[PDB]
Amino acid sequence: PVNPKPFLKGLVNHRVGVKLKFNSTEYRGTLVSTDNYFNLQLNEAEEFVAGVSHGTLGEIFIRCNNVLYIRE
Amino acid sequence: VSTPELKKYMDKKILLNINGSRKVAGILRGYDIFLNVVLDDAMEINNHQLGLQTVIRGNSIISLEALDA
Amino acid sequence: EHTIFTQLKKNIPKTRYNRDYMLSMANIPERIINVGVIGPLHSGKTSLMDLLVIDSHKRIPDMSKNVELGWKPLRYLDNLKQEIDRGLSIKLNGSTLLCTDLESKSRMINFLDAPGHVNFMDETAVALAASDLVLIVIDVVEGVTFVVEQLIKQSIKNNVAMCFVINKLDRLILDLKLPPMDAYLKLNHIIANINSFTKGNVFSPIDNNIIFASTKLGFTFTIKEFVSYYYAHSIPSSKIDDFTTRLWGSVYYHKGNFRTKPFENVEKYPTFVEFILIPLYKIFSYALSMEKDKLKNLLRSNFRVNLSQEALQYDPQPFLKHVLQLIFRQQTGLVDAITRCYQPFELFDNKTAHLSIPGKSTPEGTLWAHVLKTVDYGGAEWSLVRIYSGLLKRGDTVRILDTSQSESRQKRQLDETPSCEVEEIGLLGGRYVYPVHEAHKGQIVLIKGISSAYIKSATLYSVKSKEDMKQLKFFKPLDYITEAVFKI
Amino acid sequence: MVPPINCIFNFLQQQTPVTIWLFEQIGIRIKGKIVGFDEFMNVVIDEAVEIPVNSKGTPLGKILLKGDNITLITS
Amino acid sequence: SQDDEYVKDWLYDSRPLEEDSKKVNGTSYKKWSFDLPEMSNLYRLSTPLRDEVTDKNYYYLFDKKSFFNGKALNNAIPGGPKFEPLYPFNSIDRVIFRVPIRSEYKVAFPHLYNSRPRSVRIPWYNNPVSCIIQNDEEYDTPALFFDPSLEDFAPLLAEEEELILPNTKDAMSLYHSPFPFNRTKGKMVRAQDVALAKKWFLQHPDEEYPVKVKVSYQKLLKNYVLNELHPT
Amino acid sequence: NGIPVKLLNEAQGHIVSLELTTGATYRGKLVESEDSMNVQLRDVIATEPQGAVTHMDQIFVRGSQIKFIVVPDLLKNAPLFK
Amino acid sequence: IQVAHSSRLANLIDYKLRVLTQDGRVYIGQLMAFDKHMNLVLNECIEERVPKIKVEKRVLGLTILRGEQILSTVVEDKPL
Amino acid sequence: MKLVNFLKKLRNEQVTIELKNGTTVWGTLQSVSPQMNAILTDVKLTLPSDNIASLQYINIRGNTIRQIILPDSLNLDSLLVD
Amino acid sequence: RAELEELEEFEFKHGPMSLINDAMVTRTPVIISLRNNHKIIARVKAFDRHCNMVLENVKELWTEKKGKNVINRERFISKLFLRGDSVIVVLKTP
Amino acid sequence: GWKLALVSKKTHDMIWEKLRYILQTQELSSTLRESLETLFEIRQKDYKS
Ligand SMILES: Nc1nc2c(ncn2[C@@H]2O[C@H](COP(=O)(O)OP(=O)(O)OP(=O)(O)O)[C@@H](O)[C@H]2O)c(=O)[nH]1
Repeated sequence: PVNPKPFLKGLVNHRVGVKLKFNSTEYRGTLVSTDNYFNLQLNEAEEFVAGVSHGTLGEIFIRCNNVLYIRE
Repeated sequence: VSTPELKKYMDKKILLNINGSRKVAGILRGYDIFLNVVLDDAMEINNHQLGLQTVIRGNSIISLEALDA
Repeated sequence: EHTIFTQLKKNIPKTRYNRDYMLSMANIPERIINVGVIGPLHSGKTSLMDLLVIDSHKRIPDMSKNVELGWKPLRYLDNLKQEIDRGLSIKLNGSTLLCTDLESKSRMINFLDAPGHVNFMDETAVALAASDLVLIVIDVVEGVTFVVEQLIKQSIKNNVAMCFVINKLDRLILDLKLPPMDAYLKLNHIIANINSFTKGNVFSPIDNNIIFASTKLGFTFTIKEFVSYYYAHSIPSSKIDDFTTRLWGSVYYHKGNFRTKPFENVEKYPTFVEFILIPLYKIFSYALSMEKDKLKNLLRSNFRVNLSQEALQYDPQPFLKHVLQLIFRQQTGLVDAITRCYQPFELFDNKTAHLSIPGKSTPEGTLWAHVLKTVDYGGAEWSLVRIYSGLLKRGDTVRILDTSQSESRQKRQLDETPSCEVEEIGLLGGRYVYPVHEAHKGQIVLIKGISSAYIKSATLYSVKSKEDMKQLKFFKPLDYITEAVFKI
Repeated sequence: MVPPINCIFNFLQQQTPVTIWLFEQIGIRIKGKIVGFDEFMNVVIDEAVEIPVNSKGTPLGKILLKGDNITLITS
Repeated sequence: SQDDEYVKDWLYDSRPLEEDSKKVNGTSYKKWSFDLPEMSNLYRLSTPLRDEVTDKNYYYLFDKKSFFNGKALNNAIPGGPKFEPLYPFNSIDRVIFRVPIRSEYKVAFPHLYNSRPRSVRIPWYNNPVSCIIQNDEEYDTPALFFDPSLEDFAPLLAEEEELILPNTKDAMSLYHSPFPFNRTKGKMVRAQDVALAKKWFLQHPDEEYPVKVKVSYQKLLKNYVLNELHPT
Repeated sequence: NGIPVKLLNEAQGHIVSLELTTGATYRGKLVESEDSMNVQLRDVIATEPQGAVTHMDQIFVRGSQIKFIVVPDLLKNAPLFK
Repeated sequence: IQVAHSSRLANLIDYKLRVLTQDGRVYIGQLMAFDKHMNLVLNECIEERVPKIKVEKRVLGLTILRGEQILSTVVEDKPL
Repeated sequence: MKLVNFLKKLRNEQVTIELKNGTTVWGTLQSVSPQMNAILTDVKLTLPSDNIASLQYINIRGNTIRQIILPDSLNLDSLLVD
Repeated sequence: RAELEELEEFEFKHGPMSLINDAMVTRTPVIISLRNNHKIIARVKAFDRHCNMVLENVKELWTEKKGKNVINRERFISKLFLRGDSVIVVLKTP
Repeated sequence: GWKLALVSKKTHDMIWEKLRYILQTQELSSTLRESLETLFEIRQKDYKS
């Protein structure tokens, strides 16, 4: 019963960590909203370059195609 | 909509070429329109098996070769 | 010169496609369908064949003015003096036609317009023995009479693919003048009968088994064909299959954009009637009665069809025929129906086994071929032979066995004594033997040198090893469905 | 015959030891158990673990991984 | 001026259409090309003299070929002609006269039933005609026969509510007609060259005329066959 | 419908070559083709990108991976174009 | 090199066309058929790779080029 | 809502372009397809520290086009509205 | 076609597509990371489903790095069209 | 039936139409079906006796 899209709807207004494919970097910020495309938006997103916060990017909008995985 | 005719290759072992020069041996269990191969897992390239029953994604397929005639 | 006639010339009527291409195509199996069209007396099967041929070739000499117009049918596949004067197809005068399917593909077909009259069924039997698919053809009017049923039974017993042609709709629309719902009902009844006879596979317009033809007016279609032509603009790419599936089999459009299976309040008719049959009615009714300008406009608009300024001044039948041709572009839907139907080539094994014996080690490369029947196709002695393995070349020596000596041979096996050359090879094409050097596997060709080596229905072979010979098998004598009991 | 949708419905109800390989990626694998399923190949995985390849058990938890970059599954 | 609404104005003219530049070639008066309804009118008017036999089967063992065969074997089909003969085992002990072998057969399958044929043609052989003709005041109806046991788009030729036009009831009839009316264009022929009478005696004699008239019919057929036979 | 994909399916049966995104060429009798070029071959030589030839009986390929397909000179003639 | 100021690709069909590819090669030849997905059918296709010095050259004849693996199209020469 | 409307409305303008590898392209917007395929006449190319390679005509694939540098005299808000 | 554009603008305002839509409305400079490494400082003009975006006041930032010589390079453009796939993460600078 | 044809023909035609409509588009009783068939056969002559 615990599917991805309903857990993602529960993951709205919650802290999330985004990983990507090529020329890529981990993140850590409070998820704002999502859609069927899985376009993301975070507030206080910290650019964890291989688990090392290079810069506090803050208000950001991540593209869907470059997403690899999303975690706590 | 065009169903890839794998019923010739159903219930036969196949050498699946997949992303990054990786190979998959295994007898075929089923498939879908995206070419996602449902297959009984076998030894992955000396050689070693991961898993019992596997489902390979179509996008990751390079090819699939007839091991059994 | 001669009376009992063919072409006998260098200049055979030129084809739209080129015969070099056709022969190239015929290099490989899985791309040579042997159709052997079949049916009752005056099914229209010969007329259907003629339509196909005409569609294929540019200008034929024999295609006179009147036949072109469509008063007389250009019976192109009754070459015999007799077969003309008598009004019956009598011997196998098939053709090799590089036929385009509805989906873009080019397959050379070996048609065989066999006889329909039930005394000649002997000849027909050969076609069944020859052909891997069979276009059975049926008159709507007479429906499926006993003869058709018998044919069906033979085909199923002879292990051959079946793909039906409900022919001569012109009759029920103009002769019987049936209302469209009535016509639909009739069709259903027919197809019901067919289904009853064919216990195995169930035929229908859906799956492209049935073909709706009128060879006098000169048009065939599968629903798939027609739909493709005239219901691709309107409905989207993916939902077309669904539409096709719907059309036939009691579903009513209901005045609305997604039909119901049961009864509908506003309109009366089914989808098949509303979306095919009714259009045909409109065409016919208008292609006679409608003021020509109006008709031209309608054609321009809905079908996307431009009438020739000559065609405006045609007589009402030939005009109608022309219009029909313009509408249903070719005999392409028919070909699609065939190909789709005979997408099984695992049936080949069943066929061969049925004919000769259940065996194996046949694809070793030893050329062998069922000598079907001696014909007199260009006047001279020819032997119509269907090749299964290998390939035969012109000026090659061959072992031949009359199927009198078949069972005996089989018994003896568990010293290739008879032998003959192959003087020339060619291809039947209605009225001409088109000479070709190659004679590849899975096809039908005509050969000179065989004939005198046997009486009727021989086998041939040419082993490169005694071991290979041991592995061979030999066709049984063709059980010609009718037994000859008229003693003169 | 078993389409991928039906085999993943077995992986959904079972929740048996899954091992995931990743798209455009040889350096890392995953090891967990299937918990979710989308109409796309998106699947959420609880008890997932990041497992670098045999050329160790590195830390990872429950993850909604975007399923368009999947390679292997085996429960 | 209602049923005969189109032809009435010109049907009685020296040259039926001197001008009418659309409907004929011109004043040379070589070719013609009528519209449908006038053709219908002509057809209706011609009811007395018109061929009036659509079932082409009907002339069975009564074609020119059949007549020729009858000639060539002296096996005169009694409705038709009888000629001067073309020329000047099989024992009773042997054969079995179960079918009394008739002359009608001797021309049907001439090479088989009639042994020792000479100069014999091959006749036709044919399909069964069910051209159901309508009486009056209706269209598209099973009458003479019995019935079977059991994204926002419209179909083709939409906004054409009436299936049948007012002329198509007649057009169908016209379509089934024979060579004179069959068609809506032709070349002229000389009044002379039109055979209003050939179609009566070529088709079969109606019913129980006096012997003399029957003889006349036969005579006519004899002439016709001769004309057909020695192409000049 | 795709007029190049039309040609491919019409080319079934002939000895056709095939190189992928990987750069590994192939050559043999074609068997099957579809809208997405889900290609099958028989008697296929399989030269790797280095040049290492490996003869094999059959192969199936996915259309996304295909780069270009060597058709013979017969399809130049007829009948797809006009 | 000369060519007409053409509107679209299909209007200049059967022209000798230099066609780039994503893997580094360029296929040069007269185009017979195009597609919605830019699949191309070159009549006299010629395989020209750029190795890491001077051009590599090879003749193909009639070949299908898949659209996804194309970079761009350029007109090389006229028909005939 | 479609920028394809705007890009269709961009016609006969001399523009620079970047690609996936990063190749420059100076030429007149002959036309643009609904899937971004930039048909260009009178074109000039330069690779990514590399010398000139000018050409007569180029229609480039839409997906290969990275980023189109637009000209100077350009009202964006004029074309955006219907 | 109209109902899809209605639910498009509806789903933008509620979903995460509202962010850079609101950035276009506020008309501020925004940084965007790219697939081939280019931090694009620019004024957003246009905005669609696919995240293709015409950019005014353009200022691309990158490093053409080859020869052990770090040469952080950057250029100004008047107006430029962005393709969607190139984008990785868009962000509105406070 | 013949009398019906004779004077009240529209109704007769209607009757036929309904009958047929019943005949073929119905889960109809077998004896009834046979009776109907008989009716149509007689219709073909329209009551000789
Ligand atoms: N009304 C009508 N008559 C047709 C149609 N097709 C054929 N016929 C007629 O019926 C005959 C059947 O076609 P043919 O090809 O001559 O007969 P056949 O198929 O050779 O019959 P066999 O000699 O037994 O093979 C023709 O001679 C026509 O007169 C049709 O579509 N409508």
